Amino acid sequence: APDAVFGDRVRRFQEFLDTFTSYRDSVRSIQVYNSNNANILPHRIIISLDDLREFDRSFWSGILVEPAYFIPPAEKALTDLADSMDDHPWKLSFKGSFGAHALSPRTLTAQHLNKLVSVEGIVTKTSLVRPKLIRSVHYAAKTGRFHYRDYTDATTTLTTRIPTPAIYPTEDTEGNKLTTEYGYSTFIDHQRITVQEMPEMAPAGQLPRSIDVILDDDLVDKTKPGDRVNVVGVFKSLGAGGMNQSNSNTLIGFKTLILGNTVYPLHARSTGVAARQMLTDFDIRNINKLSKKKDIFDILSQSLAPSIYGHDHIKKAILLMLMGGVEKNLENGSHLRGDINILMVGDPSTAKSQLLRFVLNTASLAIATTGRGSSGVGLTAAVTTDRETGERRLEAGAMVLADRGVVCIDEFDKMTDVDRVAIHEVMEQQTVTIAKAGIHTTLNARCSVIAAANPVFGQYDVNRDPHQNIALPDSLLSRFDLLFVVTDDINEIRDRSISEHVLRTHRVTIPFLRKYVQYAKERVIPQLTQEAINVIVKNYTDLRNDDNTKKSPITARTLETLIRLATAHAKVRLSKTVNKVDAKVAANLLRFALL
Amino acid sequence: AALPSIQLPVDYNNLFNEITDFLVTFKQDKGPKYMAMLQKVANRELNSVIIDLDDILQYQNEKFLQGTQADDLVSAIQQNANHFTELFCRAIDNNMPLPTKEIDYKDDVLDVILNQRRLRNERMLSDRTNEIRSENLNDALREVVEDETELFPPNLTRRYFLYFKPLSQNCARRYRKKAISSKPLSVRQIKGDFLGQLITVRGIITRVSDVKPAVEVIAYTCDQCGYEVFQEVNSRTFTPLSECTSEECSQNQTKGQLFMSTRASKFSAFQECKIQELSQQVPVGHIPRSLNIHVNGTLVRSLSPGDIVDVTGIFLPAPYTGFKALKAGLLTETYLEAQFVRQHKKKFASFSLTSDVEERVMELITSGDVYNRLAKSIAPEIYGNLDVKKALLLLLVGGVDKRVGDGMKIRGDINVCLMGDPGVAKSQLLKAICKISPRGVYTTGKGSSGVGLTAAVMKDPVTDEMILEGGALVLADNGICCIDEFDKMDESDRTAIHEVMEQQTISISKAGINTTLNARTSILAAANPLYGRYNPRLSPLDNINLPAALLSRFDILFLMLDIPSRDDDEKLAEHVTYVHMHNKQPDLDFTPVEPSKMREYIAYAKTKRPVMSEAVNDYVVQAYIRLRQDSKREMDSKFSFGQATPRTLLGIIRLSQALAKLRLADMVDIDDVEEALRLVRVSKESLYQ
DNA sequence: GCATGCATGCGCATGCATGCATGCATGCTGCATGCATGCATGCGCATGCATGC
DNA sequence: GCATGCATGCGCATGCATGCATGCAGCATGCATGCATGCATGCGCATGCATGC
Ligand SMILES: Nc1ncnc2c1ncn2[C@@H]1O[C@H](COP(=O)(O)OP(=O)(O)O)[C@@H](O)[C@H]1O
Ligand SMILES: Nc1ncnc2c1ncn2[C@@H]1O[C@H](COP(=O)(O)OP(=O)(O)O)[C@@H](O)[C@H]1O
Ligand SMILES: [Mg+2]
Ligand SMILES: [Mg+2]
Ligand SMILES: [Zn+2]
Repeated sequence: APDAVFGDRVRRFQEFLDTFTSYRDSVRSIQVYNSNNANILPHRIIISLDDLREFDRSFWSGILVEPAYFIPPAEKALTDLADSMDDHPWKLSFKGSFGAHALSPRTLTAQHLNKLVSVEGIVTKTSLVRPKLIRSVHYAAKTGRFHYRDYTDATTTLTTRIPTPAIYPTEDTEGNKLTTEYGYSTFIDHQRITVQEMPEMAPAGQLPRSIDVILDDDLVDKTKPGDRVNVVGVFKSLGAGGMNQSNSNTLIGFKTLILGNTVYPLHARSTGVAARQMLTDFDIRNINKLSKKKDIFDILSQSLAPSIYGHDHIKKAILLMLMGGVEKNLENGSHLRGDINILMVGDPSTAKSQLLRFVLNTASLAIATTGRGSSGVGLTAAVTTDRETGERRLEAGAMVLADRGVVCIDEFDKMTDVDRVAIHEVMEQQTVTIAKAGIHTTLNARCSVIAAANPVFGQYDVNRDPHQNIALPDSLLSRFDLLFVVTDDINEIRDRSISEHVLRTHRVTIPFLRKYVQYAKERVIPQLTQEAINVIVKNYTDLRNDDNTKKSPITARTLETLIRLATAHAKVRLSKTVNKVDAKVAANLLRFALL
Repeated sequence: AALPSIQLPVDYNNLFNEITDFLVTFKQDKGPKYMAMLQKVANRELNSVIIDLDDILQYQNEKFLQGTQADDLVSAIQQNANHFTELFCRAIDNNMPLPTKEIDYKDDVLDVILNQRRLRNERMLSDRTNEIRSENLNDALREVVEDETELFPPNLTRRYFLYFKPLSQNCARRYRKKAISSKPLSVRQIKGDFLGQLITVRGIITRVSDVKPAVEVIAYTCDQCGYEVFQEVNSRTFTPLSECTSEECSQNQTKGQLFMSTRASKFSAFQECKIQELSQQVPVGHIPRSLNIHVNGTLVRSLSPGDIVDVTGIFLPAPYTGFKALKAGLLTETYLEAQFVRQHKKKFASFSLTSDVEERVMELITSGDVYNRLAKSIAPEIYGNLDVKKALLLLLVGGVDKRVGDGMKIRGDINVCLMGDPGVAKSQLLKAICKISPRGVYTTGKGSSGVGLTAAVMKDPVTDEMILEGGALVLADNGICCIDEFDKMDESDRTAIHEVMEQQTISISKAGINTTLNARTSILAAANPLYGRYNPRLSPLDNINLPAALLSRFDILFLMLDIPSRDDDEKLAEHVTYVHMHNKQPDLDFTPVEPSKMREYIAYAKTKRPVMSEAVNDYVVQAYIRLRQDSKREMDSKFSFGQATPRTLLGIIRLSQALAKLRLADMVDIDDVEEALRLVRVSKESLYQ
């Protein structure tokens, strides 16, 4: 029967929705979209705990400490408003500051039970998404009537209820047989996941702690194993901890878990979740303005790692790799590469690792590897495991995870042949092929590479040809688009200047660079122009038919490199076509790297 | 009250009447189509009925355009497909014509049993009518007869299977509809909202299970009363009956013990297959998922591992089977029940001549220049490389296999090896050939090793028996096996390839396995020189890591070097950069033939078996003698990959046979041997510049 | 170019979660039995009225 | 007015529905075990690769 407290709380939350008028228009917009486009959006909105705090402290504290009594009223109020506005029940999500209620799996204890929490950690294992039967529909042949039944369980409501275990009907009330109508019944999706303490926060040498989270319906496949995640929900207990009946055993306790309602993926370094930033109109105006200047390439280049001295061409190359070219798919099924790769051979104090770590810190999706750090199955995802359902599966590796991203390799020359043959296919065909006992598949590995290497004799030697100084297979070098050699020669003026620079440090910002790169990579796709065609053809012919001794060989890969660099420079320019200047810049950079 | 009632806009009597009208009325643009099908079924020449929804939509539109009313049968079947199977069965059982052929000693046992059952039914009905009339106590008489008499239900008298096939996009687009049943989906996209519908899935088959009998209705017999008892089964397990339940034994005091009789029981042929996502369907940074398909009836053995297909079926639920402690409510598992299969690439064995295929083949032949036209269409985005493309086409067509008697055997398949400098597009040709072939497989070095090739021992989930799962070499049987980075492999894989090229088999003698596999497949390998680029200052056998004999066992061994030349570089750069500006090749005076027509023509050509005359034999022996004399002097100078041997003669014969087959002729000619020798000579021109 | 250590897959022995049945001793609950009580009746006697006389 | 026979109300035994408990014997059930199966683990051997002489 009706309750007075429930109605009072419903009225108070309706007043709350009245004072703040963003959620009303959010609901209107969702309904408008669903009407016009028929894809269907789920019926849900997000509320800010901060606004609730300014509005009504008692209601705020009730939701924080007594969700089982205050949230269903709020959902009913929202549903009533939604049903009143328009010409499924609606659900709620929470954001803002949770104060002392923001915890981790290690610091979540029995004193937080029945309260709304927000946990952070790493996803370790998900489950198979299964349907759950809610309403069945049947048919009787002797009467021509349709019947139905409803089903419920303990996890579909926050408050405890008296069980009503109804049986599955096979007969009629008069004895006639029934027929199931699978198309007219109703099923809902269901999943269960596990969250652990983050590897970068848990104490060292200690076994970790984890907690289970249950999701339903429209939050069923929003994350994958290995992600950094933030889950907000209600920490709840179920059943009887061996209390009903005798149950002499006392070791077990009360089963506990989280009935989740909000899931947020978080970006970190060296992880599979990519960074994205919301772009406002001020940002777009500023970007489209800066696009019109003539030294834009120079400004964007000098911004990369401004604490390092010189290496301007390597900065330009890193920017070009960040932007990238365009990949082509022919109807027959052929694929043409569009990524850019960079290699660096240099002296042992040339700031190679600093630039490498800069790329790791500024790329939206990057993974850091070292020469002997990862090998075998750790790079190509060639490891196999299996579920407790019986099936065997694969799990992603370094380059499989970094699809559509970049990979940083340090101490490149310390690798072996077994993994170099593996990375050949990644660097050219951009695919990984696995053929083990019970598996035959092909995984996409479209990623770019930047690496740093050491000379054979510790320091680069000008008295010998490059082959004795690099000592790497020619077929491997052919797959690197650009190769740079850096040497430190003592010079009084250069040493002085670098000295004042290093002393200055010891006593365009990056976010705008990230926004610029994201917009450029998402919006513009240029096309080839005949002028650039002629320029690149001339340059390729000249390079292929010259007597100069180079740092790397010359093949058709060089021609494709020229096209890729030209297209990436045009992408930087925000132009929809490639001009002569982009081709000339690509040719100049390639010539400088080669000579 | 408990179990309330609900109202739906679905009337089944109307749909039954519509089904009968369609089954008795439809005309194909001769009597009714389905009536002829049913007559053939009655005469015991058909086992399966296929119901096409295009016919239903055409019938509906025909009824509409002339004014009268009609119901939407297509959508009703689509949304609730599992209920209409029995409606169609019942409608069909009401119209089947009498058999016009007598049952003789050369019929199946099932037909004999069904006919006996029908005769017994009629006899019981007549006996009951006679007794009732003799009692002295005609619609009423037949009604009372029907009330008091048992029979054999219709399901125990059927002999056919019924399947549906979806609405094609063409019919819906012409009639202005949205064919939901034939919009391909990945396993990811199939959610719980699609349960109970008829849907189509696109994927690649990974596993198939052996055919076994699945019992539908069990049969028992009672010596006490003489009745036959039937027990329906629709679960994964069942409990056999113990004591008789017939009216006579039920009413008496002493009941009889039932005994199971396998011959009267109803069985079904069952298979279960797994289907996996294609690469292009998987999202960024994810792993592909799978799905389960059930196949029953005459549709079994229509799926083999490694096939990219579009399966049609009804999406249905099943009981939960996970851990008990992780069950929250009434959870279920999903599976697909197969109704129709289509392949993305047709097999050669299933070839058949017909007007449609014959017209296309005749057009291709009339266009003239079949040889070069087919050769130039292989990977048209690659400039040059015409000779290697001709060799690849010949590898696609193959030679003639010879049975000499006394158990001897001569291969007919041709092996080709490409070996050249970096950046010459070997991998592109490997991949294109793998894509053209209907049973092609692609492998690269260390990724596939050990049981990745050959096969391994595992246990079947469905059945409780041990099996062998084939590797790369067994999956491409009667196809092309492409191997990249041929020189970087391990010794065991090299030995396996060695044996496969030798005698089309793989022998394994290890713990728990002692058997011989079938490896009737062709090899297409790629390799690199030992020091990167080729070094013309060293002997040819010192530039490669493979043994000389292994190289000798290839019919064609191509050398591809990269000598800079300011002229040809211009043409290559123009071709590549044009290919990047547009999506097509630059040539305009020549049109490439699409893969389906190439596959059709090769399938037609493969049926030929040209024979060898005597003058061609004289020419062949003379050429062999001359070439063998020449080769020894070259190999003494340490300037030959290998001395000529009888395998060279066998390769010449095979290539001549392949060219003859391409020409669609029953005899060999001198020009074919000329072309074979021309190819085998031009194979090594890179070594004399 | 030849010999040696190392780390990577085959070939297994062995412990342990899950899940189902079975003889038995346990604990509960209907039930036959013991019983008290207050209401209804079967009936005989003492009183007042009706009918001769 | 005087004497008899019948209704009538008072007084005493006795049967019977109600409603409570109590010792006991029967019956369904939780429990100790009895066991099969499928999975993972740790434990060596055969060996292909990298390193030094
Ligand atoms: N060009 C440079 N500009 C500024 N600092 C430099 C430069 N080269 C070297 N350094 C300094 O020297 C150190 C070199 O470290 P690292 O990046 O490991 O060099 P490498 O990898 O070449 O050994 C850095 O800490 C850096 O601060
Ligand atoms: N003759 C050619 N025509 C067109 N493109 C070529 C040609 N040769 C090489 N290429 C290009 O160069 C690249 C060579 O890489 P790949 O296909 O692995 O061959 P390889 O393994 O011989 O280097 C390819 O992406 C291809 O597009
Ligand atoms: Mg460094
Ligand atoms: Mg290659
Ligand atoms: Zn019987």
